[PDB]
Amino acid sequence: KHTGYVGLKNQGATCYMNSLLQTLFFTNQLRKAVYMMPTEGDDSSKSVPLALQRVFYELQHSDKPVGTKKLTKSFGWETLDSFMQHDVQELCRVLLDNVENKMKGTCVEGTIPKLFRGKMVSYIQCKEVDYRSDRREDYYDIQLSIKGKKNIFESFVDYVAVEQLDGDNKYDAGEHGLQEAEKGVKFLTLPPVLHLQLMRFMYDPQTDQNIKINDRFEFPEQLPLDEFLQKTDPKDPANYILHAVLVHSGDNHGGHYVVYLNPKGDGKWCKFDDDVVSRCTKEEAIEHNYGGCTNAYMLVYIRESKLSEVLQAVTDHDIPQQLVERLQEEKRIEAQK
Amino acid sequence: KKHTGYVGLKNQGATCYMNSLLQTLFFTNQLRKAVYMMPTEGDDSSKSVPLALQRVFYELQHSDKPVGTKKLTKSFGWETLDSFMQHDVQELCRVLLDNVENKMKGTCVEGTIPKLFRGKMVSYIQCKEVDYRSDRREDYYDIQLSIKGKKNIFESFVDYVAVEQLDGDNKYDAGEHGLQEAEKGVKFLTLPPVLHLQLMRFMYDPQTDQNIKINDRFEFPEQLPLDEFLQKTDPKDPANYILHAVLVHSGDNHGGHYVVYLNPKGDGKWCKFDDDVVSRCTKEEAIEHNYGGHCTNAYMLVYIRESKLSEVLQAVTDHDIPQQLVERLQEEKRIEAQK
Ligand SMILES: C[C@H](CC(=O)N1CCC(O)(Cn2cnc3cc(NC(=O)CCN4CCN(C)CC4)ccc3c2=O)CC1)c1ccccc1
Ligand SMILES: C[C@H](CC(=O)N1CCC(O)(Cn2cnc3cc(NC(=O)CCN4CCN(C)CC4)ccc3c2=O)CC1)c1ccccc1
Repeated sequence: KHTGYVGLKNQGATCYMNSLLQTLFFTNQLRKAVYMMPTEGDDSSKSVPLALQRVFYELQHSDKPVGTKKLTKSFGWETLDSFMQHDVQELCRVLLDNVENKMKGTCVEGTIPKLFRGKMVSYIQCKEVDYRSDRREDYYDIQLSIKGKKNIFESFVDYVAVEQLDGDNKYDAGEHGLQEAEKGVKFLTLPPVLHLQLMRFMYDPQTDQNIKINDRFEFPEQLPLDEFLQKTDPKDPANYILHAVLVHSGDNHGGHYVVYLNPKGDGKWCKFDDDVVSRCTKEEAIEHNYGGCTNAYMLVYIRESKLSEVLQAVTDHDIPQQLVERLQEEKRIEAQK
Repeated sequence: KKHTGYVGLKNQGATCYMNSLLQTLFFTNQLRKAVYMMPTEGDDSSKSVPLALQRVFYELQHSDKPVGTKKLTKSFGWETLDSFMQHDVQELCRVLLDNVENKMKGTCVEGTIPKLFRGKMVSYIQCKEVDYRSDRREDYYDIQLSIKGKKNIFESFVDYVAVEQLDGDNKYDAGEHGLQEAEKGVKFLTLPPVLHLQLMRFMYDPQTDQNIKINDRFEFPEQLPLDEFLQKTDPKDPANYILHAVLVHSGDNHGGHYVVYLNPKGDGKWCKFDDDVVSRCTKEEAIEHNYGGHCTNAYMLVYIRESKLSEVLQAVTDHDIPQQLVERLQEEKRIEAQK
């Protein structure tokens, strides 16, 4: 806590979890809303919302590394096997789903969509007849292809690349029969907080197993994404500011998991390595995780026009006395056990 | 809401200081955001002071034309000039704040108003020749500073905490000890993040048997260190305050001119709120030119604790208004627009 920030204990093999928790904790608007959830009546053990309020409260006050056994118990991932079976965004979704449901009907309903939800359109366009099918879709995160890609830009170019449906893969166009077509997707909106996973763990059919790609993949501290919007908005361009870099060293779940953050969004970075939080250079947080077996697998961008809102001050004023009293009693009981 | 980013309040009658206070409260962003959170879905559209204040704040934050207040004054019953001539500005503030504090009880944002505005003081009487003392802890949400014969805020605070001697024909009744020489005073224990200071310019004049406005020069600073006046300081959070708003009046009665000066972001970029007209102005016009000495002078100052500034003035946006609340207000503007 010589950085103002405290770490998370190393308790069992939980791989990416501690990295994701810091990331969410420093999404201040989220953190603040999580403190507003009415959990007074929740079972102290089965409730994921309460368990997240606890960890957040501990991260905001403890000068010692913060435990997470009650959190992993709440959603039932208590074994290394659980983490080996899910991608990081799947854990993220477990966490945000629980919290978003708990806020329905309250002061703070919709917080999760407001922060993380974006809109895109998937389409199929017939080339030789007049048939088009568009499908609007919501997304809370984006999976980016990196194999053969040098940087985030090429990755977005590829994401919106037009796929050709012909030969043996013609499109069933209904009344029109088998038809040559073009398929793709377009971004309609980007959310204030942009979760990008990098698809480094890829299936190798030879071994019938997944294999981490350690290839070099570059991402910027500043990400302009206007050129990937269907329509852009002057007075609110889609310029993004790197907030977190989730990093893995090695080739398997036995590897080393850390996250880098500039929590205030000011380019002053720290490395969160379970219980050890320490200042680092910008280069170590960014370019040194480009790869080429230490590298990033998930990046969090905040939209520049949103930075001051997503990262608003969250203080002890923001914790209902009721919550604080329950968390404090619970700690006293642990200290007694 | 074109030149400045901020919109005005209509001049709808003689509401005197009310528009000035509404702007002051509206730019207490932490309060605004909590006001939006209040559960007023079931409130009477016209008798609820809380709903009425969500309405004005919502209009102040979205409307491009100056904002009306008739539903608001009707909701707490101050519909004539007489209602304003009977109350000091802080009494109006307490009516608005108490209503919203009670409406927040039992909710996510219970305690917002004390958190923001409430400080702690201790008043005492101390016998000099016998071992007897009476202490009285009190909450306070605002402070009335004496200005008559005072040059600036600092001398007013010195006077506020001065020791009064009870002697001669004014000995304290010490009960079992009989009449006793004593001194009584007040000490600050804590100062709130948002400090409301009234200046006592409207003083009773013995002769005319009447209140008369005092236009004496009285200086107040952009940066206000108050640590001296605390019983116990805290090195990790000094009691340094930043000037946020200056409520001003010219003339000698309630038919005068009421204006408020703000730097809403706390960055020293000031605007003048003259009912419907909001305009950029110099720091000098907002501060030293309201010192007094025809012209407007200050009767109320709002300071914000420097350590608390980024919290009190946190961003509040349209996504801090519940969708249920927006549709109720929008459905209302549409009925108004239909006349
Ligand atoms: C060894 C550790 C394991 C680990 O700790 N993690 C956490 C990080 C981890 O989750 C990151 N990651 C990686 N590769 C992915 C591949 C996809 N693919 C798709 O989604 C398919 C897309 N298709 C949609 C359907 N369409 C019909 C066709 C297109 C998705 C997500 C990921 C993903 O989240 C991997 C596992 C390791 C590996 C590697 C790096 C860092 C640590
Ligand atoms: C003509 C207009 C009128 C007006 O529009 N206002 C609003 C602003 C207004 O309210 C500001 N204001 C607030 N509060 C006051 C409180 C006191 N004293 C106390 O209440 C403490 C009594 N204690 C003394 C010590 N004792 C041990 C215990 C009892 C005196 C004067 C003022 C005062 O002037 C005045 C009225 C006008 C006048 C003047 C200026 C600006 C406009």
